[PDB]
Parts: sequence; structure tokens; C-alpha cells
Amino acid sequence: IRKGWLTINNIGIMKGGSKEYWFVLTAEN
Amino acid sequence: QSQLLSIEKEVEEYKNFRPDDPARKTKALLQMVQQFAVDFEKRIEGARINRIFHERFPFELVKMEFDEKELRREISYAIKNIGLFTPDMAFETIVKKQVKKIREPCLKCVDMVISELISTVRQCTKKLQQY
Amino acid sequence: YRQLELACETQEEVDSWKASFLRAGVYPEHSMDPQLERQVETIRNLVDSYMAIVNKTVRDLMPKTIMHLMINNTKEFIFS
Amino acid sequence: ELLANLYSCGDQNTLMEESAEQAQRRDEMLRMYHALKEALSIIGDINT
Amino acid sequence: PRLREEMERIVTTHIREREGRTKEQVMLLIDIELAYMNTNHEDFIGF
Repeated sequence: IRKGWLTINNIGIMKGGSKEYWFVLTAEN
Repeated sequence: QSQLLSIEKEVEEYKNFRPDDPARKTKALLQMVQQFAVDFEKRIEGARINRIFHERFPFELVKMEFDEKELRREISYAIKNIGLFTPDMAFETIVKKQVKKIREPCLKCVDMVISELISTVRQCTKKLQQY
Repeated sequence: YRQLELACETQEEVDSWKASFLRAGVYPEHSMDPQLERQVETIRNLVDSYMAIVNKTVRDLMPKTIMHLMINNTKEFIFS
Repeated sequence: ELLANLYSCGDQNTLMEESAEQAQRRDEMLRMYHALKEALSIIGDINT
Repeated sequence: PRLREEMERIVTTHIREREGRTKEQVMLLIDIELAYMNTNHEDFIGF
């Protein structure tokens, strides 16, 4: 339903570093 | 002789006056008005000087205001004045206030355009018409 | 990631994303502050869209009112 | 040079003149003008 | 009336004053070209 830029605070080595991702919120996922 | 051809082309008009003649007066006035009209068609065909105001108008419209949480609290106070639910009249009143603050940019843009032209047309009245 | 944490830029954004989370199915941490913020924000977005389109159309319309009454009449004035 | 040549040649009256169509035309315009103004006055009189 | 005729006559007499100039000019223009007959053109040179 709702997409938007939102930042993760703590990010692992495999993902990357501090970054604001594009979250896609759905009623299931 | 070749450089005197310009003096011949100048004294061909100097050949017949004897001033204060109505024929030459009216012909001179009409040709001055005609070339003044030619300047009126060639001034555009203040071109960029007016087009900058033509493309400056969206800047003045984007510049103000879009603020702030006071508006949210104030429409809540409007509900306090009238209760639930919130009608569209508050929405209409607020968009009226927001075009109310754009009322003056339109008039000042008209002021700038007429100030842009108020010198352009008279610019060719001081150097063409020396009389 | 000690821990899995997510950031929102402001607090009304936190409230809007948590409200969307509650609508999607996240357990909470009818009603007091919602959905006054949702109603005002929806009207606020309507204000934004309507102001955008009305600014575009008045920006398209005011050259017509400065051409018709001023430039065209000045043209016919210098003509005849 | 066109305006100069046309202004040099004469006469001013016989250069462009009647053509009684335009004179009759403007006379009809004035007579219809007075008649319609009178009709507007009569209608105003009836309404008041 | 009486102006279309004067306008047309002045313009036609002007054109009849222009025709001698332009016929002389076009004949002179094509007549200049017969003087030197160069071989200094941009085409391929001899031999």
C-alpha cells in the first residue's frame, strides 16, 4: 500500500552501511 | 563624388524649405509616426526584458508560503468555533487564504511588466523625435 | 543487527508509518490522536495538489489578461 | 515613397471621396441609433 | 474610388521604372561571367 524512503539504523556487513532504503509496505509483507 | 552622393541624398530634402509649410509638416509627421510604428513592430519581432517577467512568475508563486503546524491547530480551532465533522468550508477558506497571499504577486508582476514597457516605447521618442 | 531498527524523518512520519503498520498488521506498542492527523494530512495533500494545478492555470491565464487589454489595445492605439 | 507620391499628387478631396454607400450607411447607422435609443427609453418608461 | 487607379498606376509606373534596371542588371550579371574563364575551380586539375 505505502512505499517510501526510510532509514535502517544498524546494518550488517553483507548488506552494506548506513543507508536510507525504499520500503514497500503491503498488508502481508 | 561617391562620398558627395550622401550629401546629395541629404540635401535633396534640404532643397525645398523655406519652413512653416503645411505639406512638408504633415508629411514629416506622418512618416515619423510610420517609422515609430515600425519600431513598435520591431521591438519584439523589451523582448527578453519582458520574457524574464513571463518566466519569473512561477518563482513568485512557488516562493510563499506552505507553513505551518499553526494551520493544523487553527483549523482545529475552527472546528472549536463550529463540532464534528470537519466540513470542506475550512478547506475552501484555507485555499482562499493561500491564493489571497498570491493576489499581490500577480499585481506586482503587472507592475513590473508595465515598468518594463514604460521605458521601452519612450526610449524611441527621445532619440527619433528630437523636435 | 543488535538491533533491527528503522528510522523515519519526523514524528508525524513515525505516526503515519506506524498507522500504516497497524493497518497492515503490526501489533501496537478509536482513537485519540489518530486519525485527526490522517484527515488533516489528506486534506493537506489535497491543498498541495489543488494549489499546484491552480498555480499552473493562473500562470497560464495571466499572460492572456496582460496581452488582451494592454498590448492589443496599445497596438490598435498606435495603429489608428 | 508611396505616401510621399500620394501626398504630392492632388487633390485631397477627389483622391478618396463618395462612394455614397458609406455616407448612406453611416446615416442609416445614426437613424437606427436614434430609433433604438428611443425604443430603450420607451421600454424603460414602461418598466418604471 | 479614384484611389485604386492612382495607387495601381503609381505602382505599375514604378515597376516599369524597375524593369529597365533589373533587365540591365541581370544581363550585366550574366555578362560579367564571360571575362576570364578560369581553370582554378575546385574540380580535378589537368593531367
